Amino acid sequence: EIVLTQSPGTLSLSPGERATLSCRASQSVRSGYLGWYQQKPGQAPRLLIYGAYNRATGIPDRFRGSGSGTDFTLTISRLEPEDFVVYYCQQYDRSPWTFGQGTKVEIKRTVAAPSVFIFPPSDEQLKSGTASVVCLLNNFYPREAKVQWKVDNALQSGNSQESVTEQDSKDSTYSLSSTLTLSKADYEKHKVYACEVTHQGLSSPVTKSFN
Amino acid sequence: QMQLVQSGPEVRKPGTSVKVSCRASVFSFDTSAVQWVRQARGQPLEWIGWIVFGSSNTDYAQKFRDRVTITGDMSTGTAYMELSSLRSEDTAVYYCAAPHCNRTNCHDGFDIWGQGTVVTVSSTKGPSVFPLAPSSKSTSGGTAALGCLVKDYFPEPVTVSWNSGALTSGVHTFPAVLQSSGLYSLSSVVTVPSSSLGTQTYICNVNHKPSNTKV
Amino acid sequence: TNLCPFDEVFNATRFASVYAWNRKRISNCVADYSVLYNLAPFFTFKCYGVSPTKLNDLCFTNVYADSFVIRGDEVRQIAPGQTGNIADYNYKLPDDFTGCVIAWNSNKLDSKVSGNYNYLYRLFRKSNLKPFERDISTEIYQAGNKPCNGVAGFNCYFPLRSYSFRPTYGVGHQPYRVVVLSFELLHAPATVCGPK
Repeated sequence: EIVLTQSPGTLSLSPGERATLSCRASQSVRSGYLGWYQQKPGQAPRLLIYGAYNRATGIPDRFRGSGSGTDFTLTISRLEPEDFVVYYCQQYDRSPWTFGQGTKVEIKRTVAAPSVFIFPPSDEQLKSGTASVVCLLNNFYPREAKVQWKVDNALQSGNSQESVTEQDSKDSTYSLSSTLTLSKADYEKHKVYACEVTHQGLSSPVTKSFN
Repeated sequence: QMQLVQSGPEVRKPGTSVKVSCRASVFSFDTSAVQWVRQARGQPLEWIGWIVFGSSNTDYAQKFRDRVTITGDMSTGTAYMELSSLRSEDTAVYYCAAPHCNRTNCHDGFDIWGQGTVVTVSSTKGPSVFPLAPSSKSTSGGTAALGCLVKDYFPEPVTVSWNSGALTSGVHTFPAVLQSSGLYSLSSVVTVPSSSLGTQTYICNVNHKPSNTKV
Repeated sequence: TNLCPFDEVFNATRFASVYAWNRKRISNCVADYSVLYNLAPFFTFKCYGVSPTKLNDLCFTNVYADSFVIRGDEVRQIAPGQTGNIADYNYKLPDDFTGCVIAWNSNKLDSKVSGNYNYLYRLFRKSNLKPFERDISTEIYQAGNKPCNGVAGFNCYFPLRSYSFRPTYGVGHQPYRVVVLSFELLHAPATVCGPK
């Protein structure tokens, strides 16, 4: 089956610029059965370009189609920010129809510094027979962080999960939360719980703990 | 507006039959077509699964065509999709797509889409709430933080508010994660100045529709 | 006395499809419509431009005969002024038609063990058929604005499908053989008369 490979994974720009994304193929496809789509996270995808040259009804006149044979590309005229979403390509020409990987577009800003706020377990949770340690990171632009817990200077891993939110509508930052799920069997023994924060913006690695 | 109505959500056991419908008005012209796509959380689209009303001809993918089947009906104009032998890797949203077509000529691309249908494969349970009292060591002066932790709930139509709904700013609700047992657990926080601490005393408000529980 | 040939027409071994119907011109014989062996499976009888009571007193020049096999719930489309798929893409009669339409059940011959696939009918076409026209083209149909290049795909389909005749079915899916007769009369030495 024909496979599609979109090269640009992420492409950060500024509002009022030009971006160019491509969606190539392995074999040769016919330039009459190619289609582009646009999808906002939490909605249903819609059609943007059909036939690789024609636009759909209602679509503004800033999405231009180009490319033929084996290489296709989509050009943006003027980034008036309402379209920082994921784009896909499809090839409905052969019998097995495939899609693409995905290209997300984000907004560029200055590198900020995250804030650390640690929280010890709750009394009602201990009375119920469970425990959890949360370390919150707020207001950081670079979506590439790493948190390594220090439980009595013993490198722990595995029993930890992280959830990240999307960009805001005011400054386009991120927030990261991380929980440390453990039972009371290991809570009455260990008491030192550090949250090592290592980020590109933070020159000195900040570390908070408690007892 | 020309749209495609779909079915509601449904939860099933690990191994059973499931049926999702897609009703529309353009499906009675002997030339209409409709495909089926699937998107998981984060993962991109999956497959084609198309069918032509009239000279009924199916064409499935490689991983499928052993447990999936697609049927058509021109009387009511409703398509169908069945998937048997369900495992715990099919929890995703299913979409319906079809082009605008007359009685003699169709379009040249997929224009109309649908809404989506959520399918989950697990057991059932009841929600719970736990406090996250503010720590006095994390305060740096006029900048504090606090929240509430939610654990042990199977369905996820969960909504969280603050100050009895009399608050809009400073809210950062994180999405939910799936634990090893099978129950979800999200978390939410609020950023209020430390000067307001010791002066503004409040709690958090949550809600779960299939259980009707609020704290 | 030199009867008209109607034995091989009504008692043939195998008929044809609806898009490739046959046409036989009967002439130089006496119209003796009393030896049809009553067409045992209760044949119907409907005439539009002629009367069944007194019709043997008219001498026609040429009489055409058409034969095909259609389904049960589509015999009502063989009539002047009828719309559908077998009345617009396969076979159509004019507005002023003189003749009769005959049809009887053939569920004991056009059916075999669990599936019989040897009868086709056209489903897609560009425009409607004019009266008395036969098309045997097996090209591809475009339903969009892009060329097909001779390969089935998204907006390019095939205009022929089967019928799936099976013994166990309803009274609206069994095959029915239809024979259409058309009478012709012009300034010629007409020789096709009745028993007289």
